[PDB]
Amino acid sequence: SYFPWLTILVVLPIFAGSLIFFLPHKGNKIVRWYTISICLLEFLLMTYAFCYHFQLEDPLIQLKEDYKWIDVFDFHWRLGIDGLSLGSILLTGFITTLATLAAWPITRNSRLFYFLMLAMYSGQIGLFSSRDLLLFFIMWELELIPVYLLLSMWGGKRRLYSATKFILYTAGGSIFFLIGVLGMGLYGSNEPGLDLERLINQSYPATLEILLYFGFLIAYAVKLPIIPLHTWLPDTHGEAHYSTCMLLAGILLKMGAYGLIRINMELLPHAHYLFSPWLVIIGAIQIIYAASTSLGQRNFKKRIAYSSVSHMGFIIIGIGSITNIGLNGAILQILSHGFIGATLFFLAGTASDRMRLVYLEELGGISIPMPKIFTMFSSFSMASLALPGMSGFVAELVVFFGLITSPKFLLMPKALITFVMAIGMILTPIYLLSMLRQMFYGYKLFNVPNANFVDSGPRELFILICIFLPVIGIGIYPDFVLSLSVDRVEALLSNYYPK
Amino acid sequence: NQRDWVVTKSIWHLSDTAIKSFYTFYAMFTVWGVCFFASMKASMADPFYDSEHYRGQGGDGTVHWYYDRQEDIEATARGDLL
Amino acid sequence: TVCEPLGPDRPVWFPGTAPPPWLDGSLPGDFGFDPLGFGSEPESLRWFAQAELMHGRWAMLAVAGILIPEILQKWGFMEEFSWYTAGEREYFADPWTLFVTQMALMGWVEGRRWMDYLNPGSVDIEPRFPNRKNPTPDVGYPGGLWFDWGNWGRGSPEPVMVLRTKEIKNGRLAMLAFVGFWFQVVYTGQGPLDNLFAHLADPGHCNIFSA
Amino acid sequence: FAYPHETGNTM
Amino acid sequence: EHTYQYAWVIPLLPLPVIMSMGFGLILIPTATKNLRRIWAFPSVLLLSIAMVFSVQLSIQQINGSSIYQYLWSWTVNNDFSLEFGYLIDPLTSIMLILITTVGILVLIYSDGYMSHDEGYLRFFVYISFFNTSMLGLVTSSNLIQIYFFWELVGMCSYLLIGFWFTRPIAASACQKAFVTNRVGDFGLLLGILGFFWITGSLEFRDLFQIANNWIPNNGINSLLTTLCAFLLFLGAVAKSAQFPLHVWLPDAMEGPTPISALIHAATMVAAGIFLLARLLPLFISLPLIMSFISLVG
Amino acid sequence: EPDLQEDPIDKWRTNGVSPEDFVYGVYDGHHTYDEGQEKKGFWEDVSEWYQEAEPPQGFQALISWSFPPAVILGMAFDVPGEYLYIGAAIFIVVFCIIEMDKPDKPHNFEPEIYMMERSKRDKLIADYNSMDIWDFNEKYGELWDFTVN
Amino acid sequence: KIRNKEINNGETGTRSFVKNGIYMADIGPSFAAHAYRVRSSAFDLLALEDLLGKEASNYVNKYLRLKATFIYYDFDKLITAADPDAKPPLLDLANRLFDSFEKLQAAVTTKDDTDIGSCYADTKLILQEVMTRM
Ligand code: CLA
Ligand SMILES: CC(/C=C/C=C(C)/C=C/[C@@]12O[C@]1(C)C[C@@H](O)CC2(C)C)=C\C=C\C=C(C)\C=C\C=C(C)\C=C\[C@@]12O[C@]1(C)C[C@@H](O)CC2(C)C
Ligand SMILES: CC1=C[C@H](O)CC(C)(C)[C@H]1/C=C/C(C)=C/C=C/C(C)=C/C=C/C=C(C)/C=C/C=C(C)/C=C/C1=C(C)C[C@H](O)CC1(C)C
Ligand SMILES: CC1=C(/C=C/C(C)=C/C=C\C(C)=C\C=C\C=C(C)\C=C\C=C(C)\C=C\C2=C(C)CCCC2(C)C)C(C)(C)CCC1
Repeated sequence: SYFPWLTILVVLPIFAGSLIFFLPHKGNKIVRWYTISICLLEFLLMTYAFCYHFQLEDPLIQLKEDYKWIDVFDFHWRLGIDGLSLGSILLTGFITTLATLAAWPITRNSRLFYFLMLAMYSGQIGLFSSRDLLLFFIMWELELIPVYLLLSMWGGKRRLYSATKFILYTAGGSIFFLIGVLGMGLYGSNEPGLDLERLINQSYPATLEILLYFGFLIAYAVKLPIIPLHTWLPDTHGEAHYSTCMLLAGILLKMGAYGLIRINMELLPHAHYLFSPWLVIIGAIQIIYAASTSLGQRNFKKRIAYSSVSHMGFIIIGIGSITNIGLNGAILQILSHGFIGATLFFLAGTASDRMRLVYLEELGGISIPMPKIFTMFSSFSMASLALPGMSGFVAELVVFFGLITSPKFLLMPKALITFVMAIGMILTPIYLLSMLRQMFYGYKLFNVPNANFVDSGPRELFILICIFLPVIGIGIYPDFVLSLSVDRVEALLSNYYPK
Repeated sequence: NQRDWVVTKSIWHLSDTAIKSFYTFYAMFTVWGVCFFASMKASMADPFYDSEHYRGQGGDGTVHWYYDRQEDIEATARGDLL
Repeated sequence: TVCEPLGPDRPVWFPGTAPPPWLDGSLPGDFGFDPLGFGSEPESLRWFAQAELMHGRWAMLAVAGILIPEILQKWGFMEEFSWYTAGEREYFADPWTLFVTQMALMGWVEGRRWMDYLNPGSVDIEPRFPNRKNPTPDVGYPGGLWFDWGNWGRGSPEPVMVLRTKEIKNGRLAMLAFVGFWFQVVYTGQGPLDNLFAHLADPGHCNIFSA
Repeated sequence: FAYPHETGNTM
Repeated sequence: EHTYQYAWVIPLLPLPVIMSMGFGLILIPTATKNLRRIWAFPSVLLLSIAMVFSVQLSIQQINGSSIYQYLWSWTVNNDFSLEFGYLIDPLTSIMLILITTVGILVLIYSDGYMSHDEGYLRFFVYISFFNTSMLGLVTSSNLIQIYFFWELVGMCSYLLIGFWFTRPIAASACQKAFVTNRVGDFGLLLGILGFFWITGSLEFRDLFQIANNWIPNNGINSLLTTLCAFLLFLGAVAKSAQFPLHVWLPDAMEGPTPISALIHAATMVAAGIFLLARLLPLFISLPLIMSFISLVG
Repeated sequence: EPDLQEDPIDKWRTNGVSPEDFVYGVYDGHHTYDEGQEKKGFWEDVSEWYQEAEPPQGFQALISWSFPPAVILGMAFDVPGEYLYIGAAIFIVVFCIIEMDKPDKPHNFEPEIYMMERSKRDKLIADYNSMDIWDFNEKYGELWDFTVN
Repeated sequence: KIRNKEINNGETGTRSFVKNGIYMADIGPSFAAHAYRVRSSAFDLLALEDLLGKEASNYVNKYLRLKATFIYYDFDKLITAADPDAKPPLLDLANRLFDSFEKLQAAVTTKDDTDIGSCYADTKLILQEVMTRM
């Protein structure tokens, strides 16, 4: 147990990828295998740590440890896994391994690329496993350069504008986060202060709770797209290589929700309990606004980006409406979206690069040359339609149940908000099938020449199937992601004071 | 059990029970540790990413290489010099 | 119609033996096994072929009617007890009324079929709207969408002789199964599944030689 | 000059 | 008879073929599409068993019995549980016979019909999947678990409407034939959540009792219990073809004829009428809805 | 490079990119009333389709085929987990060092180096695959030096 | 954030297994809409030890709490709405039940095998009687 796992689990990828540099061997071949082996080793170590070294029955922290790092402003190597973290950690390992696999036929650089992939890997796990607030911030901003390089080196026509908007926007958003760090770091620094575990008992005065709450909420709304702060997403998604975009719109977005769950609802209750209803309202109007603007777009990559935007309203409404299941249904939702959005962007980037046409009007009948892409695309479109069976349904269902049985509401908005939320089910197929019909159905020209038109080979097909099967497995019996008993203590603080 | 509800319009009675995977939620994740078998379906041949009808390997390379036009204008200048 | 003459196309039921010359192998299910040479003359041959087909089909139906209800008793909802003792089961009517009705209707049908055998094509049921030409016959395989509505006995799903081979082989096997079930009930006092499970538990001893 | 003859033996 | 604790195999009976073809239809597309007609047999047989397992399940009900139901908890988390399971009441056996008979017949008619076509195996897979979903819907204990199958038969009908997926009309009719019953299931889900909040339960044995007798006085919910039920009625309308939502059936008839005969006697009538007939115990306390139903009819 | 221009702008929601269903130049002649019956069986069709990858060749197949029937049996006659996660561990290493020690093919390298004058053959095949660290042909400085015969 | 109106089930150190934060819809004050939900909830804790009686009883203490909080609250709402005479014995019944629940929860929290069943026998015997005194 004291043999450190999380330290290894964080310093393995970047270290074992630093050997790609100073290795003159080839152009592209050996690096792919040397990276996929490291990724598989890391994932196996992750699942070994989870299986026989975790309990699911105690809401404390597990596998924790700490050291002394800078010691002036108390900032340690404090690190520990917990219930909320575990799901996102496993999902990150899984989807990033599969993204690195999907990045197989890249020979442009193929040495900086896989190393940057491993760096983003290590950074994501570092954030998701953090236990010291300043270290959480460090892991947050560590990934900001690798993603910029992956954008500006590979992907899309207008890569530059997208990349620079994304980097400037995210770096600016993190400023309010650093403001909150400086705010609650100096608040009695003799009491540990920078130990995210020992902050549960902090009793801050009024008019300061609100400022720290907002300093974190602004940064989160920057990372996790909230309506007035979403303009950056369509550009940095419609221009990214599908290999990047898989992990980008499947993990990096969910950090904005994991942080909001971990440092807002757990640390600043009376700063969050007096601000939950507006969060709920914003999420409710987002669910419909994102879809109503998705239907308007004309290049299917941006349409997929907006569909990813829309489902981020269920997470919001689950963070508000303070219940056990409303918070708990949010986690299942971030998992069942990290699957679906990632797979949909992979399919969009794989259909494209075969047709070299981005505007959804000229896409002929692609069903005739390549059937398997059509099948695995319609399947995940159905998944994104919140169709039952697949995991896109039970998440939204539990979100509804959390809102309905919420205690901080009395039947007036508890129904109108449910109504405006259910309009999403009428609205989403209108823009998903409108793409499925223009780009796949109909009989285009006699596209008989089997050139620049080949169905998915073994690698892409296996990736699709191996991401698909978890969706069914979770949607049939969801309780494979309800191994969360921290909410029974996470929603314990809030539940009696005023109002 | 087998409670027997005498409802006011029909002839019901029911029987229910509670079940849940005890801890095999570990064993199913261990079995889904079959992603370590993602190596036989990767060493297989690539469909066309290695085909002769492909050169350029970025995410916009083959699509937006598309500046042999500049080289062609330069070749025009050279032919005019000839 | 495909022939299976001697050679590798003719896997002899008795390896290293030349089959009887008048056993060509046209009839699916043939392996050159007639040491008694009853099929010596062709009229007897076709008569015995018809008898074999009829026995096979009736035996299939009989063994299904034995097997399925007994297992649906053992584990399924309804408990159909000993089939051999179902012959004397008590119903609304007496067994002799059942017997005479069976005999009347089956005499009607089998007599029409008998006349079809004696006079092929002269007794057939195959309507003819204008301009659509009907199929012929091969007695033992009436054809037309009365007994072949799936269009299986003609071509597409399998070359004919192969499917007829499947039928005759399964029919011989079902005949063996019926005589086995009956003989067991003569000796033992249970159903087929009961003997089966008793043999499964104690294969080494629970057999005919158990007593 | 053709005619609407009967359909197959399965419908 | 005790032939109930084994009846749950009815909605799952054809499934062991579907997954054993789709895999072949995805992994090995040029082999399963060469066992073309043979694939008809393992399906038309399996579903057939269901039928003979239903008459014996229905004859019992004719002879006089008591209905059963089985509930299993498929979620035990913090604060609230979720159940699944089925029930066998007269109406269940009625619609069971009515679905399995027309199913086993249209399967053979399809084997006759779609014999020159190309998507033989895919067509059979779609038919069997729609069949095993409908067989599931009709035998279902609590509301949430009938909603789980409602949208499944909706998606099946969608995939079947735009079957040939290449006639530029069959590509414009499937979308409408999906969005209409999508509005329907939207109303269904809103009504389900409304009744859940009002009564606190999900299953019929408790809903019929609570909603009818015990409920507070005009704390405004009276307007809600008048409204919410209208949404369930709207869903049952939209799955069928009544006045406000009927624009999907005439053009939905564009699909192949056997499907046009299975989505006009098997699902069009069942998912529409059956739900209203089962929820009738609720609507007797709402004369307004008793009149509005007759009016829209 | 000519890239002819465009024309009277089309419906924003053009129903299906297709020929309008008037000149749909056969109804039922494009999808249904089409099939016959030719050939080719089942098994000689399956074991002629698993070999359009040469997926493994030799030993690299034995350790890849006998692994699943050893990690499905593992969840029976149970063995501790440590044994089960070093089994999969030593697999992912052995299978890797055999892959990266296979020969190289022209499609593997850079685009600017993929298109030679068909001297790529004796520049890469039997030239790259016959040395370890020589960098006599280090032409990855692209200005078209080409540094070869 | 919810109070009780008949303080006799709270034993010394008035508290219990209860897990606050569970939504219980309004049913109206009556000795017919509480003696019914109490039944149809006390029916579940019979079906509890059917499958999840053995085999890693780490969810039993996650469902007993739930489906016994319903009983704990509805039984108070009931014992209020009753005539003076039937209140003493109904209260006595209440006392023996909501003590056996605490005993069962405390015993199952220890992750035993036979102690769990031996204790569950008593709450079954008493809880099969609750479905009759209604
Ligand atoms: C398909 C053929 C078949 C099969 C699988 C069985 C199977 C069985 N018989 Mg059986 N039997 C058969 C035919 C068959 N019999 C025939 C034709 C007769 C009439 C002589 C009998 C008479 C008989 C009696 C009297 C008894 C059994 C019993 C049994 C059971 C215990 C085994 C034993 O001691 O008997 C061994 C069976 C024999 C020696 C019969 C020999 C005849 C068969 C055909 C042997 C040939 C093997 C076959 C052709 C090859 C396999 C074909 C296929 C299954 C793969 C067992 C389930 C006993 C029982 O009730 O179980 C407790 C018992 O007391 N059998
Ligand atoms: C095995 C058999 C005949 C076998 C003959 C053979 C092998 C002959 C072989 C040979 O000739 C050849 C090939 C070649 C020669 O050189 C060598 C020999 C060896 C001489 C007939 C079985 C024949 C079997 C038959 C006819 C089955 C009849 C079914 C009946 C009676 C139905 C009964 C029931 O309906 C009731 C009565 C009541 C229900 O409750 C129960 C059920 C069972 C449903
Ligand atoms: C002995 C013994 C002993 C121990 O105890 C145990 C054991 C081992 C189990 C046993 C054994 C047994 C056996 C061997 C059996 C066999 C059977 C068979 C073969 C049957 C068949 C059977 C067979 C069968 C039914 C078949 C049937 C068929 C049919 C109806 C068909 C019909 C048809 C036709 C005509 C045509 C149309 O258009 C369609 C169709 C629909 C296609
Ligand atoms: C289901 C069942 C079964 C069976 C059944 C059967 C076996 C039936 C048979 C059979 C039948 C069912 C029969 C019937 C027959 C007959 C008929 C069908 C007849 C007809 C007739 C006619 C048509 C006639 C006509 C005429 C006249 C009258 C006038 C003059 C002239 C002429 C001749 C034309 C089994 C196995 C047992 C068991 C279980 C149940």
